[PDB]
Amino acid sequence: QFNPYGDNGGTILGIAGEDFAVLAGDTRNITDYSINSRYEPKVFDCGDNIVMSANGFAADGDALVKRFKNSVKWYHFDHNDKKLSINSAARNIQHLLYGKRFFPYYVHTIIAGLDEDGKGAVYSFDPVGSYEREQCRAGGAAASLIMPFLDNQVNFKNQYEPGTNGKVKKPLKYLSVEEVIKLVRDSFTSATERHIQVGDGLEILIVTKDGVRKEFYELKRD
Amino acid sequence: TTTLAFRFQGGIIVAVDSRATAGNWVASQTVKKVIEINPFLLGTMAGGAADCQFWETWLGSQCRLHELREKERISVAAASKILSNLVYQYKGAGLSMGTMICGYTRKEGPTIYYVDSDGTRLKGDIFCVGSGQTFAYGVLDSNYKWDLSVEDALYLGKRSILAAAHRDAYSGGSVNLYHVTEDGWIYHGNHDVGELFWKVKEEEGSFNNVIG
Amino acid sequence: TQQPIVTGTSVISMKYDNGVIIAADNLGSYGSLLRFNGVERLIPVGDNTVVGISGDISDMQHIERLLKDLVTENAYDNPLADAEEALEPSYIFEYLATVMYQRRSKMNPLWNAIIVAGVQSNGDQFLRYVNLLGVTYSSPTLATGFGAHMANPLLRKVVDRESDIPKTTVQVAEEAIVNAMRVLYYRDARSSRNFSLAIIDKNTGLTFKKNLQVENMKWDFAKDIKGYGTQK
Amino acid sequence: MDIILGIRVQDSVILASSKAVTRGISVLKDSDDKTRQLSPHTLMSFAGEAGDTVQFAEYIQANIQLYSIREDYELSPQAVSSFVRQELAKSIRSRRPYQVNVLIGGYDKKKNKPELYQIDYLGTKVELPYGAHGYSGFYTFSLLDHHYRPDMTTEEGLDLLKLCVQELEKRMPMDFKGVIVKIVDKDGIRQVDDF
Amino acid sequence: NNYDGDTVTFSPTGRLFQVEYALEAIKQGSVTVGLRSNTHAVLVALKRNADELSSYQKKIIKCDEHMGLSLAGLAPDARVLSNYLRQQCNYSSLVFNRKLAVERAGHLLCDKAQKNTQSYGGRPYGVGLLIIGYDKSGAHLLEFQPSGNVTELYGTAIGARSQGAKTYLERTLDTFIKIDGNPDELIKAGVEAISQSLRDESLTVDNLSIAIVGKDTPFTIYDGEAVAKYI
Amino acid sequence: TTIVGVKFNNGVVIAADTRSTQGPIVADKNCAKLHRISPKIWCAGAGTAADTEAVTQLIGSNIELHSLYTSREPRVVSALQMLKQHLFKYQGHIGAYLIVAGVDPTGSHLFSIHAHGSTDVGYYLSLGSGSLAAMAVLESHWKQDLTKEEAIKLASDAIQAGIWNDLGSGSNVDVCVMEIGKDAEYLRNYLTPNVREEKQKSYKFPRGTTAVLKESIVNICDIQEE
Amino acid sequence: TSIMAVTFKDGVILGADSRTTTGAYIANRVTDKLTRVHDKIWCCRSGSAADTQAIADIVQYHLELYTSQYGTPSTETAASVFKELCYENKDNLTAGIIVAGYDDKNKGEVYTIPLGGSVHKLPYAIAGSGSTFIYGYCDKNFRENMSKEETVDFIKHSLSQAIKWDGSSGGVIRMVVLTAAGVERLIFYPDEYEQL
Amino acid sequence: GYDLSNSVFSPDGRNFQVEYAVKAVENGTTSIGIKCNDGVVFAVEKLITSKLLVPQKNVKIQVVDRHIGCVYSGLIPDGRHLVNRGREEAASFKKLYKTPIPIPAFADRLGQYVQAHTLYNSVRPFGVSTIFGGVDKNGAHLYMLEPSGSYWGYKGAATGKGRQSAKAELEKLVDHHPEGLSAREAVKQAAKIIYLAHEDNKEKDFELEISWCSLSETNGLHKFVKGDLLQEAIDFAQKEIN
Amino acid sequence: SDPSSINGGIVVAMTGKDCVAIACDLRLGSQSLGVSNKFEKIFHYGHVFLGITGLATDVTTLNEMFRYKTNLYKLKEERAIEPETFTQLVSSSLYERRFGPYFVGPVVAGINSKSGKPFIAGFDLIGCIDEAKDFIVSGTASDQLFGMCESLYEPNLEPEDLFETISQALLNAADRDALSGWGAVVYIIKKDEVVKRYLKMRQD
Repeated sequence: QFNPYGDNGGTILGIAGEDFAVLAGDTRNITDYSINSRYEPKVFDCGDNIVMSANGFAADGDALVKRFKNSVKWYHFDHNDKKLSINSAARNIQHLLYGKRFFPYYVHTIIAGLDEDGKGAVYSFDPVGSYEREQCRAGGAAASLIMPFLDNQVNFKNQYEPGTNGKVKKPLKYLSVEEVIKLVRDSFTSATERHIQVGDGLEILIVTKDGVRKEFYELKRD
Repeated sequence: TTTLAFRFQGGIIVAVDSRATAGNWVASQTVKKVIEINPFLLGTMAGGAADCQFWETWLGSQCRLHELREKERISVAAASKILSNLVYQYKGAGLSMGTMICGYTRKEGPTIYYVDSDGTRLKGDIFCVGSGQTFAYGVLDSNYKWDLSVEDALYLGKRSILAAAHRDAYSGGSVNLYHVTEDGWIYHGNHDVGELFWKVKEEEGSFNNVIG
Repeated sequence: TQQPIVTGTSVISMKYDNGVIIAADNLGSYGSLLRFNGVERLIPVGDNTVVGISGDISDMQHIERLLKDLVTENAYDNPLADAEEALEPSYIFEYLATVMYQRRSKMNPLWNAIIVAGVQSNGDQFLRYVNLLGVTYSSPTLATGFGAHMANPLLRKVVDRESDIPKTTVQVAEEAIVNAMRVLYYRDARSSRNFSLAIIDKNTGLTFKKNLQVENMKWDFAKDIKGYGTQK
Repeated sequence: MDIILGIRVQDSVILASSKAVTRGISVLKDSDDKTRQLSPHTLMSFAGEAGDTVQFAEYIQANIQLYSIREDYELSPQAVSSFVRQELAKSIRSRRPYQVNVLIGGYDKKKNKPELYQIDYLGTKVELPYGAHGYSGFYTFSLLDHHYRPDMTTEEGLDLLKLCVQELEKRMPMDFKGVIVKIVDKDGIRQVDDF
Repeated sequence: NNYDGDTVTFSPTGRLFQVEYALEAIKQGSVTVGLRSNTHAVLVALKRNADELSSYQKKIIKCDEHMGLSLAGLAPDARVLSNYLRQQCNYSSLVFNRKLAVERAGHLLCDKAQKNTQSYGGRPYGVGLLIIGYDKSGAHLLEFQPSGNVTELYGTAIGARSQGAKTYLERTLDTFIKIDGNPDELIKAGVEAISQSLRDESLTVDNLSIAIVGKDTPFTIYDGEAVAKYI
Repeated sequence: TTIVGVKFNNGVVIAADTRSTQGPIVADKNCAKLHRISPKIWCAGAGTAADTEAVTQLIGSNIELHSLYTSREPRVVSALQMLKQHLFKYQGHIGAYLIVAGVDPTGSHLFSIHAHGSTDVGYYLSLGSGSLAAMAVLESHWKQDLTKEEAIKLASDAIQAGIWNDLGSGSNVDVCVMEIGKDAEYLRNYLTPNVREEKQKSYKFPRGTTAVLKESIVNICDIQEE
Repeated sequence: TSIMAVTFKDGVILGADSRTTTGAYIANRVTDKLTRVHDKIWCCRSGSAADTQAIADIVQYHLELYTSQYGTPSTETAASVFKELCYENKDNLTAGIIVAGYDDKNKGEVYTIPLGGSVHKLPYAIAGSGSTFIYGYCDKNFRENMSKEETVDFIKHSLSQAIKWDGSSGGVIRMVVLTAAGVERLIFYPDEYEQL
Repeated sequence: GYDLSNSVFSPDGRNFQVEYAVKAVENGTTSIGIKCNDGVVFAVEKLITSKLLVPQKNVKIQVVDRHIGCVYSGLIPDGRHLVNRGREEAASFKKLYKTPIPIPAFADRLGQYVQAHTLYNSVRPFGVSTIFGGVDKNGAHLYMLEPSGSYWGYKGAATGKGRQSAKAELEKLVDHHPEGLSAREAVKQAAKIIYLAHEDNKEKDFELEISWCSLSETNGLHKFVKGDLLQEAIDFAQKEIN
Repeated sequence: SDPSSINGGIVVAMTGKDCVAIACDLRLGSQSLGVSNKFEKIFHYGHVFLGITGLATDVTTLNEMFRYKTNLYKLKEERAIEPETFTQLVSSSLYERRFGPYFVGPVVAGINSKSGKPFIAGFDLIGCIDEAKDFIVSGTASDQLFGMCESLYEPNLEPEDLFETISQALLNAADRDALSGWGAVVYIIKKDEVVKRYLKMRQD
């Protein structure tokens, strides 16, 4: 018997700003308990201020990135160098997924960038299609250690003005990129201990409207 | 996951929850199940998220193109019996669906048709579909008036989604309401389920199961 | 559908300052019955790229063919078109990659794992992996099969990261690949004493050292212990 | 499967279909019909598999009416019956199974006799003086045989059929919320709102 | 229709006349000039207005970010081949992890012309393309004919008054080959080239459409007021 | 079911039983398992009866086509290689075990062909379920070159071993003797055991001893002037 | 079912037996499994009785057409054929063939094709299901380079150890001798080597 | 009037279409093939018809597999298609038999494919003479293939405009050596006989290209003659004509 | 379950001297539920009589399949179909599907008009001629029948000797069966006039 699906593990984290978006994920690649590669990105820039990761099972992840970077060339070609929006990209991916659902894909996709209001964008996707815009969503292996922490510290969840005993919500957080950079790394340094498919290298792609910033940061190899 | 919609004399109150899961933990808590087919057609995502969302968006392709050829937008019967065949072919090929197409036209009045993975196309006046559809059915049918105000009809909307949130594992998060008139839907806010809870317990005295 | 019938063991390999070394042992096993001896699973394509194919010999034959055909396709048109529009390791990689993947998709896999080892026209190291899922990845140390976590741990202990590569010399690399064959030949039940070895350098090209033998074994101390610890 | 009974009265066929519709574990609707008039003088009621029923039922009205308008005359119930048989017959051999059990009742005004037919899911046509499919069939086949006479007036056929309804309700573990009644007769195809 | 028929005829002169006829497509088209150095290729195209309320007709199509084509002749014909060159380039990027080189793409194209001359119910395409690019083997400029011949040149033209552009390029030939890493100079010498190929339609900063390719620069198309630095 | 095929010097002799069974019940005490590919190339079949008879008909038609198209007498191989090819196509979802034997200008032949697409050659072969019981007598008594009269007594007594020991074999013993450059003789019922005894009385009933319900006549004659 | 081939200085001699079981029941005990597909490229069949006969007709066909247009195919050439049918039907055909044959220039050569289908040139090959037992006997007492007389006694005794241990191997031993000189069948009945 | 289709016959045995296709090949350029004992030497004349051209950057001699040179004249695009087909047919042989296609076997595939286009009205006959040969293990061979789908063995063959002259000089060279000459020595003679074959056609100016498949110097693979060897061959011919 | 055993159905048939006889029951069930006490399963195409057994639907489908082909022969060759040719045809039709097969057991009964001779045949599921000139029976109480008929039958039966034999044989067999019975209809087929008689027997 043949079963075509594996796993390559890893985790990603898309945190939508109000003037940026940040897509970060670990560069470790594993197949069970053997470490396949330390450092080999799962996080890609796809040109014209949209970034792309398809994390889960690497063999699919490759193919789905390569068809997206084809659908950029073909837009420039047939629409006369029109810029391709985050919003239009989101849908276009879902066809890519759906077309082979009868044979399933097994990757979670988070794309990010800036759209035409100049707000942060994150769309996250389920494997068999569908997408939803959210301000923050984690994905991949270690996601569920990451997400309730992220929902606490960004969106200020279950937090309340002191001395009224929960009758006024604590006032919402105005994002800026520097608080956000510190935050990514603190959250990851924890996941890496407690979850064994994360670690090694961390690659933070930042999108701003001025260009795409690549800031690499090491983690422990524990 | 629970969806419902009801006829009354003012139109169709369509109400949904905003929580869905995967596994056993809550995958999204902002996951809006109101899928705009058209400015005059709402479709309600239960069953497989992928299948529902994609196909209802493509339904809106065939609603927009029908309207170009015949110069008059689609009847609710006619839109539903587009969807039914589509589904039906992917029968014995494996699909998942569980939508209501809710529409108000001037040739058919309010109409709701329920479409299912099996390929039933059923008419009716109250349709509650989903994992928690038993908890919805109840609060909805016990305070059912065809002679109903639009203010009470929202407030009824809310309390059938909060029954559904309270007992279903997989329902809750937030509540969206849309009132479909003839002139199409108008959006009545996003109201957190968490935040909603304590105001209804305060008013009605209900929820005497949960400690003060 | 397809499953392993006749199989090879393990391909091991590592990066060094001016290139790559890659070696594989010469065995065609038919389960426990060691049916085929003197079967070589290193296959040179070009003259700076050695493509070592692991998994089944059956499937291997039909990839050995496609490498020879690719060299023929490339060589077409101009005399400048084989001088410097020659195949590169990164080109060879993708070609093998893309076929395997599509055969996995149609549910009849080409059951191999492949390592493509070479050096660029730009003058850079390339050591990369592909398999029967279509997973791709690059690393400074690589292996396949049972040496994926037998031999590989030893090699990765020499060169931990890609910046320790200019500090490691071609003769220290040489040692590690011999040493790790010896560890294979010990602790793995399908292994052969014969191994082929290749050195790809970017200053002298490909030199192919064939039919080295694993020498310098220890077997002195298995006369000082006896039984399962109950009979002396 | 639910309620679907025929009784061949002297001059008419009285068919009745369940109101209740349960898909999943919750009754969702309870005034639905399961019958579609083929031609002015042939009615067809159906039950079987969910969703197979609704589509395949629309399919036969379409085709028989296609032929009606070609010849400006209507097929006999014997002739429509054979068409429905033909199709389902191809369908148990074919890749996707249909599973539709039908009572086709009609008044043929050219033989001048009411005709009642039972087509099971396998594809067997049989002429009968009373009939039924499924779960309901098991209690009623014997109940109708008891009291019947060869010639019975129309309002006698109603009274009998309401004995059969009444019985069913006690005995079946399923709930069906009463039937809808339709008479197919020589004077057209009407409903009775009395249950 | 004697010997002069459809694509199946010989013709006691060894010709087929379908080929000469499609080469009048080109002649009835507007002029274009290509010229290359060892570090840069440059195409300098004359667009053509239909009337003064009509615009100017695009004459240069981008195939890749290091490969481009510019047509001369029938626009519907061009669009069947232009789709084709971009399609096999993305194919070569996908499969071989490699740019589709200009010289090789001339060979691919060549056989695509041939089989509509082979088959009865075919016709040759009535477009000739000039194809530049910069690859791993450097600059190339190909001249493609309705015949299906691909030829490599230092500078050529096709159009009307194509003779007048080539005579300018025969003098100044050894000057532009030894200008390298100064793209500006090549652009101006080609402006100057197409000056001898005017029907008194003038040099104008919306009539002339430029596209360049470098070693050090992607394929880029200058149009509108990106051409004013030469003009 | 014992069906033997035994070569001897001047030709080949093939014998069979005529008891054809369907599970614990004897369907028919009289059919024949011997078919005719061609006039001097007889064959018999064993295993699923439908799949023998249809395969023999099917390929029978095609070697006769061919035999006109060469304007020549058919050869044993001609039939044999067509067989082989056909059964292989379904991958042995067809279950035939035929002895194909026959003479022709270029000598005596005798093959056996199994349900997948296997083929063997010997000088004494047997198929059937009784095959085992045949085979025992065959291996002792046989010897190289027999005469015709000897070959028919070996053949018959080999099926009889079959009858006695194998339940599913019984009835008459047919023979068809094929001998090079003389016509092929069918000797149906050569030696017949398994004669049924006379009933102890007869069971004839007089009229009206079964009830009648009503009477009508069915008219099978064509439609005519009234 | 035991099949072997052994190369010698002036050619190759091929060796098979004649017992072929299905079950416990010996179908025919005088079976011939050494087959002509050309005229100096002979094969030995082992494996599934249907699947070897099937494949082997299909090669007979390809090779003879090769003769008629192009000139005689080589041992090399024929070996490739058998691989190219096993490899593309490896999912459902259980066939291991030994293709041994005499090229003019290169004398006798042996190629063996596994079930999965692949060329292997060998100084001698054994495959079957009763030839698993003689891997040690052939290997040790194999002298590279033998004479015509030496070769036949070596293979006779190799087949006798294989017969002794496998109840699917017995009967007479069939040999084909392929040399420039021609094609010679030899046969040994059991009384002639069970004494040795 | 028998040019309507390429399946028609004429009462003089002619098939007008196909004969007119030879007119197409006569407008080619001189192309030779030298059957030597060690191998084969092909050469093609490449006209420089403009000084705007980039010399030695266009080939009219392309290999098919690695040991069959194919050099064509007539319609240059049309030959690029007939060469293109024989790479498919050649590769099919190698897959199916694991041996590179023999030269007489390749002769048949190409021949048959050209013959085919006169048996259907759906296609046009090719107007080229193609010249192909190489070294196989049954030795070196040479074939000239007609646009008619006809071929024969040749001890030397030629095509072009200067074909009267070439075929003529090639008789002289087979009358110098009845036992034939080295492919080493043939590099310098292809140079010589294209040069005398251009006195008819001396309007233009040309670049000489030469290629070889020899067992003795290019180890049976078809490689290009280049470097000092190429420019010495040019110099040889020039001294001969002066 | 088994496809034949989902309505039942038996056909018995025997030869006499200048007469054959065929006979069936009338039951059509859907498993345990008896659905109808009348449904002829013998049908007649000219002067051949076709008995059809096995699976419920396939009595109906396969009958009208023969309706279509009999017609093509009668229209073309301008005569009614002979017993022997129709036996061949049934064999050919059953085999047409062998993957996704029929599930029926026909009985061909007739008397040739070209020579005045009885001819009967039998069939299995996949379909093969089963010769006799004694008797053939088919169905699912075919087992019970095979015995019953053997005891009773005597070579050369007279026309209304043949009627008592086949009527009793069938009666006893069907009431030792669940899925056949509920009435029986016996044809006596002569050379000029075929008589249809229903038989009064146990319903229960």
